Amino acid sequence: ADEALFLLLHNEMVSGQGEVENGRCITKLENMGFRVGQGLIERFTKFKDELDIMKFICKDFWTTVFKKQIDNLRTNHQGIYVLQDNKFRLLTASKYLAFTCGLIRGGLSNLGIKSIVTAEVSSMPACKFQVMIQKL
Amino acid sequence: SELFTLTYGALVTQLCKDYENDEDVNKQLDKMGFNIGVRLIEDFLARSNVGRAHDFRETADVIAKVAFKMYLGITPSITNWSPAGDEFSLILENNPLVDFVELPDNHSSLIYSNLLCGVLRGALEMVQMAVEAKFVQDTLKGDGVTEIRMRFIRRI
Ligand SMILES: CCCCCCCCCCCCCCCC(=O)O
Repeated sequence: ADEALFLLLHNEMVSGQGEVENGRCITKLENMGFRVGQGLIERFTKFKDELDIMKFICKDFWTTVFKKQIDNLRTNHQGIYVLQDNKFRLLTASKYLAFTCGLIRGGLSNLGIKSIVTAEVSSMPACKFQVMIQKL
Repeated sequence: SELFTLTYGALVTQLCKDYENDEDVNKQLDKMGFNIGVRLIEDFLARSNVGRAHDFRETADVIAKVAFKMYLGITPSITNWSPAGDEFSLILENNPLVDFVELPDNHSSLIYSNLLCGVLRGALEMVQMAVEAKFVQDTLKGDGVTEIRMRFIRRI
């Protein structure tokens, strides 16, 4: 499937209530992303380190989805990572990052890591995804 | 692309949770497809030099041989032309967007790839053709082939 189809579908999903319903929508976007992230690892990857797993997300995983690597990886060495993409493809605001938060969480989950993943537009079209690794 | 296939499968799964009945799922899939197709046509026309199709027969060829190839990497065969040239079928060897269905069946009325029918209608509306697209066979429904039947209704 040509890349245009995913880009159009994602855009159509994000555009189509009250704060509760809106919240439910975000959660649905993230959850769909989670399932897709899992299935991508399942197909792609048949990792002696957490740092290795994060490197893979930034390299192979981001390339599989967005055809480029993450621009910056930062850590506090206490379980938080920040992944920076200087030109997030699904932008060219918060709504547009939710599915990708799930992609990351689902990809990590299939590699044995539980995480909470959130994101912000740092400065359009740059975005930062925060990955908080969970002990359980 | 697994990416598109997996994303579309997740969508269908979520819609089925949202809606009590599959007819509402079908309607929503079609709507989303229509909206996608409206955008897809501008992508398609910018990427190919198809000329312009001066009938439904030439349009069929463009859809089957060029557009499906570009977006899905597949070439459906065109069959079953009405004598009046306003109806034809796209035949596929499986379901183009969905690989598997869950057993036991809880979604007999679900048209798994109904989004594709919306895409087709929406993209053709933008070239001034009112059409109808409809699955009349589906391998996922136990048919020998998958068949999308295309009808030309009016010029816009
Ligand atoms: C969800 C999968 C999308 C793939 C669908 C491929 C069909 C898209 C239709 C666009 C082709 C339109 C052809 C008519 C253009 C013309 O008259 O020159």
